[PDB]
Amino acid sequence: GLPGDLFGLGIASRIRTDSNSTAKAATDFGQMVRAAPEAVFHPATPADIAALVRFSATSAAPFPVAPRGQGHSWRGQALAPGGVVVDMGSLGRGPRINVSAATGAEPFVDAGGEQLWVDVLRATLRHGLAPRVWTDYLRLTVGGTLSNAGIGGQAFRHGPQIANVHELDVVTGTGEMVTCSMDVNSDLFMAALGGLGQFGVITRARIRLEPAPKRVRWVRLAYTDVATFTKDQEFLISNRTSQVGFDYVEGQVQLNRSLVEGPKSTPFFSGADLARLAGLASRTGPTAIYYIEGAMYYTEDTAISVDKKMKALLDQLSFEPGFPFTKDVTFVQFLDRVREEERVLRSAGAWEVPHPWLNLFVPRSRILDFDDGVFKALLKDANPAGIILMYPMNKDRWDDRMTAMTPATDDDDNVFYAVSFLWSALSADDVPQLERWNKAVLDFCDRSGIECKQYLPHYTSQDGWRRHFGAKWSRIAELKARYDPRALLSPGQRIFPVP
Ligand SMILES: *Cc1cc2c(cc1C)nc1c(=O)[nH]c(=O)nc-1n2C[C@H](O)[C@H](O)[C@H](O)COP(=O)(O)OP(=O)(O)OC[C@H]1O[C@@H](n2cnc3c(N)ncnc32)[C@H](O)[C@@H]1O
Ligand SMILES: COc1ccc(C(N)=O)c(NC(=O)Nc2cc(Cl)cc(Cl)c2)c1
Repeated sequence: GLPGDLFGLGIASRIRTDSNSTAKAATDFGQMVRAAPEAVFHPATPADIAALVRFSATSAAPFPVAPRGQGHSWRGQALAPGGVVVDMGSLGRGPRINVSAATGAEPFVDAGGEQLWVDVLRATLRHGLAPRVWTDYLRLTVGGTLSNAGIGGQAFRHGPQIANVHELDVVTGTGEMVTCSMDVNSDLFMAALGGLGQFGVITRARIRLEPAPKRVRWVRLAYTDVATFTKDQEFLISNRTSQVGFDYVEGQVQLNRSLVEGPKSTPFFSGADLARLAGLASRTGPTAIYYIEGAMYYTEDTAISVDKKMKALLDQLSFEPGFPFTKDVTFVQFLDRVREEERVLRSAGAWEVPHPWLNLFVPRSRILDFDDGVFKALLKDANPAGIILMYPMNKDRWDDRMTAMTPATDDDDNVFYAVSFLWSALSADDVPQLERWNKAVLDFCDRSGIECKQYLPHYTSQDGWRRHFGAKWSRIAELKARYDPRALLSPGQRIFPVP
């Protein structure tokens, strides 16, 4: 398949073509799309990636090049059939994380694009520092999350991970190695952030740091009314100057059947907690339960001072009386919480299964309309495995010059919701029902005039991508022609046909 001359290059020592190597890069976390590459490239350095891209870009028969982080995508975005998958992890041979915490300057961490957020955390904590914004799952690459946005419970306060980047090193689709920031090569910098790997491979990101907390008081608050739940989440993300507040705000939607016919316990909830929650979800007939998840960071504070701070905050809220659930953990245990959930799921054989996931950004003005059509109509009697996340964010912390898309509103409302259907098919036979629900959600939004934006989007036609990027589409197409003229990079995104 690949050109013969590729195997004569100095980088050919890092090209793996054995079935065992290529199979490891043929599927992703979704477990639905299978497309083996011709080879897997294991670069020792970012210059090796530039040499591979340059070879393809100057060849008679250009071939696709797709960087692969952890493969935590579910629609074949990291696959390169007919091409080469770049195993980014190879760049991590030796030391790839440098923390600059010298007195008389703003501290930062330089991390390879292949580096996992869990490894960045480990390195910065040794200096009493940490990045400000985290995804829920730390075994994701820096380059992988920055190519999307990187959202989590702190984004309402500091913006997505793409809003917490000083500069990048990018290997463009021509094989050029560019350093970019707000002040130098800003067109590439803004394009690459939420850019879905279309303009180049991120090989380095300089991440913003803040003093690290030591411990976290972590709560889940149960609500039976979506209007009360949303009013409280919006209150919690809207008093950011007040000393009484959470550092992290998320939420979860638990469908009635998912509680009643669910597990005996979870890593967060005991059997007794779950028995009480099932009672709450059926007191006046069957209801879903909406949980607010809040976390309060602290350092040297005594147990009794934290109790008082949490009480002052909880005392302002309207969750069901007697339904606060509290944990007190280290900062690392809090940020790495999903690793424990993964351990439990893998032991049950419920992790390495299909994940036909769907992530939406919904305008605040339509969130109760969304709830009515999706959770109260379409999914009221559904019992999907997995989780459903629901939480609001602030548009004022997102930079709309970056590629990443947020909902557009006529009244420029600052609040929008992230709604994530993270459902899993315990059996691959459950996939069609989940995909039918995904399409039904999108169809409901279309019929209702609810102008959502998919997050981690996937479209198989340029029409879908033109609607997704809206006002930014013309600039995106122009930057694409400049930075990846042959449309070699991450072709599994399906945004640009090969010219
Ligand atoms: C599986 C998963 C995903 C996830 C999450 C929890 C789990 C269990 N929690 C998230 C969260 O709380 N918030 C959030 O913003 N995203 C969350 N995700 C999604 C995840 O961030 C993304 O799927 C992202 O792509 C990270 O994935 P990863 O490192 O595994 O990358 P990939 O799957 O292999 O590739 C995805 C696309 O990006 C391109 N790519 C990969 N690395 C690079 C670099 N360095 N430069 C440029 N492009 C890159 C791939 O080619 C592909 O198109
Ligand atoms: C697949 O197993 C689990 C189990 C628990 C969670 C959690 N508590 O957030 C978890 N969380 C996520 O996957 N979060 C996440 C996943 C994506 Cl794709 C997007 C966004 Cl905004 C959030 C996943």
